[PDB]
Amino acid sequence: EKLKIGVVGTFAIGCLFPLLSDFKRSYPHIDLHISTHNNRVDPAAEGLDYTIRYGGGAWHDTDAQYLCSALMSPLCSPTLASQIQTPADILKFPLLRSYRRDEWALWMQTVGEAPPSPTHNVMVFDSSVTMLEAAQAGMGVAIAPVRMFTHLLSSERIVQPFLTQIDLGSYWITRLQSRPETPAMREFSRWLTGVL
Amino acid sequence: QEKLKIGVVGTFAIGCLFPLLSDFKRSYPHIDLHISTHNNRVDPAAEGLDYTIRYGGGAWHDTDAQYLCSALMSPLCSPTLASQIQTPADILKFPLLRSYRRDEWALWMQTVGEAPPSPTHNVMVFDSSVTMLEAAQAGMGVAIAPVRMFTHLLSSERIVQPFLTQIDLGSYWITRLQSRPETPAMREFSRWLTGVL
Repeated sequence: EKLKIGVVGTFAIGCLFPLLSDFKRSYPHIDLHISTHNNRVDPAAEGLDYTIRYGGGAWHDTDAQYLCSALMSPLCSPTLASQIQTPADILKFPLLRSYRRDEWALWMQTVGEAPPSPTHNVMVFDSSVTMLEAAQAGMGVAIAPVRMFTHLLSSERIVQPFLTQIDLGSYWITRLQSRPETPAMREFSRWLTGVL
Repeated sequence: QEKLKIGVVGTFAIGCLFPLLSDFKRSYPHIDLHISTHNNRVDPAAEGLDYTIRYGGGAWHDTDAQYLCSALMSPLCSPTLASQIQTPADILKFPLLRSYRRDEWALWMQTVGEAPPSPTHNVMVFDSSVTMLEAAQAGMGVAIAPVRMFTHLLSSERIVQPFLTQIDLGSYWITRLQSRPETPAMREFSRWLTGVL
């Protein structure tokens, strides 16, 4: 039984991979082919059964099932965190963002500050995993889904300076419309939505 | 005042470029550098990039590619799996982590004089060596990746290189579309970078 799943790398690392030994013992008859992507994925061209991705749940020709929330907050190194006492202090440093719209402007507005200047030093990332590597090394303040990075928080490599969160999308497991479903697919789906 | 947009494959960004970035900013305060990362599949024309830093053989369609540095690849794994690996064949006690590119474990095993891995061997595919190496730190399997790009993980002992044997399946290049003008800010950057490397 062959199940091929493309997984946004953040989710693979922060959520799924720790859980795959559970899906091993509980369904030892399914041969899981896992590939990662940077949330830009052509499931048809890649021959994926399922796709795990980040966003709002509205993809053309695609049936999406919600998996879990992806609430974002500033994350930074302990070195930078020690110089950050209020949200405006974040603007002492470069901002790290994704290719998606509005992340820093929405977060700043949400906690009652003005958006950053349009010419603030920013670096754009295709993957939150790379973003948080940059942040660990002090390249700037990241904004990403806190729940995918608890291994850095608990190990103290990253700090979350503020409680406020924003919600610019969630994690979805999705299937192309024209894509036949299967029993291994249902069993994974069921198992994963289950644990979350 | 002079603007420069560069897209960088993530591995290179983390393992090489970003640690040097402060030096470029100091030295060339008059250049406004806009950095983005990619996972080595990138459309420079669509993203409006001046330069693309990427991994490969140096020959992309209608592209001028300058050599940056070598990217010799060797198995990398957590300290825990390393403790169970004394010979290359021990690697196959564990799942293999690979990229979308062809033949990395086939070539490396050939090179150390071992048989190819089973075609049914447990393998996970990664779009990024950064993501690959996160997975290896967590013991998902054994990575193979450009060793010189993970000096931070090696020296901090989060990752181990059990064997010195290393293979060339491409290098890092800084590339420019032939149709893209080269500006003064571009010349200064690629000269600064090829220099520091």
